[PDB]
Amino acid sequence: KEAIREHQMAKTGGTQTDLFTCGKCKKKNCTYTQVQTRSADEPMTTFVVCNECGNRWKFC
Amino acid sequence: PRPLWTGKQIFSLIIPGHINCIRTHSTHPDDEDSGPYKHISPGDTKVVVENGELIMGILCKKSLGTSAGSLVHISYLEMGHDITRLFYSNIQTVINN
Amino acid sequence: AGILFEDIFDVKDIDPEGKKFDRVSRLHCESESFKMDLILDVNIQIYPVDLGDKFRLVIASTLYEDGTLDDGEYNPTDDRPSRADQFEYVMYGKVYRIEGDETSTEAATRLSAYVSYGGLLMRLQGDANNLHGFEVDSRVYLLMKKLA
Ligand SMILES: [Zn+2]
Repeated sequence: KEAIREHQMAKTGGTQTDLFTCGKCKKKNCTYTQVQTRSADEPMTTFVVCNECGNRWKFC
Repeated sequence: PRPLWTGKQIFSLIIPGHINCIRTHSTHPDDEDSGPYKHISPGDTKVVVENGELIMGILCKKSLGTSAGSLVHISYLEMGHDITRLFYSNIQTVINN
Repeated sequence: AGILFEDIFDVKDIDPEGKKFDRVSRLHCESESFKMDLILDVNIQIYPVDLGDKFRLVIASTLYEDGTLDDGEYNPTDDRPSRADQFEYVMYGKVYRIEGDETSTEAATRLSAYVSYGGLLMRLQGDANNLHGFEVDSRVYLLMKKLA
């Protein structure tokens, strides 16, 4: 019954970064986003979100 | 000792009307606004335009590009298409020279 | 007159975070006889400044200091009417921010004045008594002369 926990979570949801420390709640559980490829002006900048406190800060 | 101008002065002359705008540079640290030196910027990474003059900051994509809330957008919405056209032409000619 | 502020400062730190620009260095100063904190950006190429340097800082509304109002336009040929040229470094700028530590409930006890000299920024902290003369969006001359 403990093994069928690991059997059927799935969904591959979190990417498990755990690298960037937050600036509001100071928690490292975060995920990053890679959008806006190429184009005229905007370069790819990773947008990282902390789930627990909702803070978003740019990679810069 | 000698009369020296700054590029911010010339670009403030380029800026038309009395546009008020606040943007941030791409290399702006995330900890400057929280801690001290919020309005006295070490890296000059906070763009502040007051009364049509460039007080501080370094211009980049995020202030002069095709994004909402940019200096060009506020210039359009506050002055009109004729003055924004003159703004574009003046920026390109002065900076290219 | 038009002298809003006048004191002698001591250079304590030059670029504590690190050098961010080649020709501009940010220096922190503590005054004496007023206990004024100060952050100033200077053109280090034209005006070299070392640690432990003493200079006299004068904040003036006009250079003529005869009550004549300035037009804010560069008029180099009218150097005749006895401008204040006893200082080595003269800067021109506009004050843009005034900060108070108070919560606007009873009164204000300390003031911070933020002046931008064409992008060269300066903050001056201290008591409100010596900062009363600063008004937002006014145009301010900065004058320094190194003291030996
Ligand atoms: Zn979000």
